Amino acid sequence: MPVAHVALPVPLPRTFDYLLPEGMTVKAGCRVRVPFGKQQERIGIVVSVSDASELPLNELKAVVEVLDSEPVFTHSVWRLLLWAADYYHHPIGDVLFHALPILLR
Amino acid sequence: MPVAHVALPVPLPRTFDYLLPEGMTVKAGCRVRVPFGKQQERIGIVVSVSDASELPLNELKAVVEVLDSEPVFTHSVWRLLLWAADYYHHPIGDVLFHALPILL
Repeated sequence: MPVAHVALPVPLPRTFDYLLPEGMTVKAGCRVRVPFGKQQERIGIVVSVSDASELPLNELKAVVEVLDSEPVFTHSVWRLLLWAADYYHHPIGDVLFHALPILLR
Repeated sequence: MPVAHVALPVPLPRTFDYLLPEGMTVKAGCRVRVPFGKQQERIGIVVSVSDASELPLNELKAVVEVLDSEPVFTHSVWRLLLWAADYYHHPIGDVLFHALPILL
C-alpha cells in the first residue's frame, strides 16, 4: 500500500544535480567525486552546469571533488557521446562511463 | 556556476515514489496522476508497488487518482517492454510512455 514506484516522462538526459561549494570550478566533460546514498561515494561526469535546478540550491548535495582539470574526453568524441545518447535513447551516464574505458584504452 | 548536472551509472529502474491512498488499490502497468515538484498534476505509470521507501513515509509526496483499474499493458507487452529497456539500454520511462500510443 505505502510506496509506489512510478515512471515519469523525464527530460532527455536524466542527470543528477550537485552543488558546487564556493570556490570550486568545473567544465563539461570532467569527472568529479560526489555523494550517493545517505553516506556513500561515487564517480561522475559533469554533462552541463547552469544557475538553476529543480530543487533549491541549499538542498543539493555538494560536489566532493573534481578529478579532471580538463575534459578526459576529446571535444569531438564528447560532442558525439552526448549526441548518440540523445538520438538513440540511451542514458547519458550509461554511454559515457561505458565509452571511457573503450576510448582511453 | 552553482549547480552541476552530473551523470551517474545509475541502476536500471530509476523511478519516483508516491504514497498510495487509502482504499485506492493500484498495480503495475496502470497510469497514475502525481504531483510534480513545486507545482500541480502530471500523468505517470506505476512500475512497482512496494512497502518500502528511500525517504520517510511522512515527507513523501502522495498520489492523486488511479486512471486505470486494469493495466493498459499486458503481462505480455509488459514483460517484453521491460526486456527491451534492459537489453537495449533504454530508460523504462521512455520505452513505456513512447510505447503506449502505438499500443492504443
